[PDB]
Amino acid sequence: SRVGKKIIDIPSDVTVTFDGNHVTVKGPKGELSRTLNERMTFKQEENTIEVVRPSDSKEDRTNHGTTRALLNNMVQGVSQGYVKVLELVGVGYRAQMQGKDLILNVGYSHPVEIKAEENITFSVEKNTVVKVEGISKEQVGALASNIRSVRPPEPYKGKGIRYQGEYVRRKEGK
Amino acid sequence: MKVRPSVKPICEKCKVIKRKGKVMVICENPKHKQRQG
Amino acid sequence: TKGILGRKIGMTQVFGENGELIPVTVVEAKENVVLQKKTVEVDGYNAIQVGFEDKKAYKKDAKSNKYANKPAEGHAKKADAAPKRFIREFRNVDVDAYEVGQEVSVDTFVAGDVIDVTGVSKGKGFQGAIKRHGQSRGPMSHGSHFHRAPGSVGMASDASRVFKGQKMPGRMGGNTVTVQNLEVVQVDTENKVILVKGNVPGPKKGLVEIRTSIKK
Amino acid sequence: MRQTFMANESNIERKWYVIDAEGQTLGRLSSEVASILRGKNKVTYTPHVDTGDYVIVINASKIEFTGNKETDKVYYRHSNHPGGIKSITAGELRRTNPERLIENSIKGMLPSTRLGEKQGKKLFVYGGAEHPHAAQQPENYELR
RNA sequence: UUGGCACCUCGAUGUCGGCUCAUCGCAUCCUGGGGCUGUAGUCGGUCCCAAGGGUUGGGCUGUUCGCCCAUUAAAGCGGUACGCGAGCUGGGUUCAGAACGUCGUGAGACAGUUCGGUCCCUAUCCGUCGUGGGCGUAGGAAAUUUGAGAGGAGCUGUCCUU
RNA sequence: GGGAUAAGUGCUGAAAGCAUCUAAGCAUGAAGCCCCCCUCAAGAUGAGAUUUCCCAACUUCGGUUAUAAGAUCCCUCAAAG
Ligand SMILES: [Mg+2]
Ligand SMILES: [Mg+2]
Ligand SMILES: [Mg+2]
Ligand SMILES: [Mg+2]
Ligand SMILES: [Mg+2]
Ligand SMILES: [Mg+2]
Ligand SMILES: [Mg+2]
Ligand SMILES: [Mg+2]
Ligand SMILES: [Mg+2]
Ligand SMILES: [Mg+2]
Ligand SMILES: [Zn+2]
Repeated sequence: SRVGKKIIDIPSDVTVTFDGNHVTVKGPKGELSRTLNERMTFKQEENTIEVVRPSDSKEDRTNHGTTRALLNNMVQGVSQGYVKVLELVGVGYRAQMQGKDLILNVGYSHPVEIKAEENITFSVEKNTVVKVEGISKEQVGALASNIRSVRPPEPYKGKGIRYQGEYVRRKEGK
Repeated sequence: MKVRPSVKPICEKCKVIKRKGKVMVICENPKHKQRQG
Repeated sequence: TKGILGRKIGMTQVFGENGELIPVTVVEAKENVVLQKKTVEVDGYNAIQVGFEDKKAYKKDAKSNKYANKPAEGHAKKADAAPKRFIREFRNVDVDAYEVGQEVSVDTFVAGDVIDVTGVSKGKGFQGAIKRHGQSRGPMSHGSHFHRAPGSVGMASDASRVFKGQKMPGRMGGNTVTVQNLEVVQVDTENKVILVKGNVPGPKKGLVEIRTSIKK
Repeated sequence: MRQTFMANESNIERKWYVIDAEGQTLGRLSSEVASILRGKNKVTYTPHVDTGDYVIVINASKIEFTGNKETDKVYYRHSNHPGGIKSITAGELRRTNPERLIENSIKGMLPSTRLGEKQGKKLFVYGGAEHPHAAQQPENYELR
């Protein structure tokens, strides 16, 4: 696992604490705690961390790559955070913020409201762009997916909620 | 989705994968999406 | 959530605000008292036990259910109440809202309350499959020797038996029935009468249990 | 000459044992308990009498399965009514009624006889670590 | 399904269709959830999941079918002795009468037709539906109950608004 | 309405520096499943719970006894049959 072999460089500000299998990572933006694979062994240096796999068995190899990535994501997340941007397309499609919660109008009789989650921030620009910001890459990804799911992009005109950098296949209706 | 005993790449982009013990083909082209069954 | 015990008196009609004819059932729910409060601690569940309709006190050589037996008299006395003909538990109500020996009034319910009425349906005795299970008759003419019979009760060698739940002649009625989403048209405090819109199960003089509707 | 000893109620002594189900495979625990209940571990074992000992199983909720049994092992029961087949998974049974899971497992390893039913009644199973049979003064038993 | 075979039944395992009562499978007719589309929308096509419930009345014919009229969300396909005659019918078929065509010298004959033509049984056991008595449930009782289980229910249209 | 799911749809994610819904992990998802609703139900021989009622003399000291609370016979009946 080349991914597993690659060391994670701890930012000077960020501090990583390992308790048994569980690891708690503290950074300026937030603190993230997760449980890594038991078999994997972690070597910690002041400026870097190395994950070590006990055996070359597939199971150990698979977990090694995953474990490294999970730890890397936590460290990066606390340091810089992760943000996903979604852009509404089509006339009359607008996004607005009701306190923490986000309100979406997407060609439905009912307005759609997405509640904010802990360690997540919802921000809207121009009422056509929504950005989800959080320490956890997964949490940002999940909420972005939920927002995108409210109205997925249509093929013919591209109308819908889409990721900013997403590509949509286009078809000619008539 | 195409459900068939013979699941194979239709184009160069098609990728054979296994999900939940099932041979499947994933592709940018939706038509080439396949699941063995 | 509220509950009361009453006797069905009969049916009548009331004219609504817009002059619509409202079929109603008159229930008399006098003499309701909370005999006991069941708790999770002692009983494993919370309920109020309500005794309805006073019965005569214990006598030495009582030959009928009109006079309270010594066990019954004691149970009622613990609530400081007269012995009761009918006793039922209400699990729907909040136990805290009630105290033992408290009278439960008809005024607990108010007009427009949606209620479920529970009672034992009228007995019909031994009844055939047509009336009991609403089956079709056989032909009355054209050579038919099949009129009110139940029909085939099975198949052949595969199953060589009748399945459980085959519909056959038997005793019909006298079953507990709950009619849901009925409405309290009116409450008469003076006569201790609750007017329930529509009809409820059982003969006149039958026991009815009125509860706040489970579905809301 | 006929000299074989025969155990009878007068000479039979039944003991009480506690077995912890925590970290034990269901079947392997089950097979061992079945032998204890049937008196197979006694030198005075006699077929037509119950020479077995009472068994208390604790922490039934913590019994373990191998492979995908939790979802793929299904218990089927019929009500004797047409189409009356009802199924719950072993995993769900463990969550909801762990005592039944253990009890049915052991009873299925006991003979379907009047004696076998009696021997199954000597089994007491509890999902938690606490049992109410302290008066019986049960002895801890370690599975071989 | 049409057959092949001739293994249980010839000291009898009643046979078509309908009626009554169903019950099960899912290769799903409708309704629910999806993928792909040569999917603009409205509609469709095709495939996957799904058996919870639902799945109409007539004309003709003994009919099963099938065609037709009018509907319906839909008018599903199969198994259960082509389910069910000690539950019903008895129109067809499969006795004795008679006739036509036809064949036969004839007596007669015909998966050709035509008309007429006896459907028995007081339920012992299991099974099923109801309804009591005994004993048990470590004293004898009266009331009120928990719910391990088990059964039931489970369908859809149209219109208005957006 | 709730919980868990199907076909699906994903998020994060390596084996496999990419990619990938899956392997670890995390979501979402049917008239279906388990409930929610209705009815029966402790012969549930695993026979459960609560409240109340009854509680003495004899005796060979083994136990018996009619009586208690209670319930029936019999009788007048119906909302029951
Ligand atoms: Mg091909
Ligand atoms: Mg009819
Ligand atoms: Mg007649
Ligand atoms: Mg031969
Ligand atoms: Mg014979
Ligand atoms: Mg299928
Ligand atoms: Mg037949
Ligand atoms: Mg027959
Ligand atoms: Mg005939
Ligand atoms: Mg012939
Ligand atoms: Zn392709």
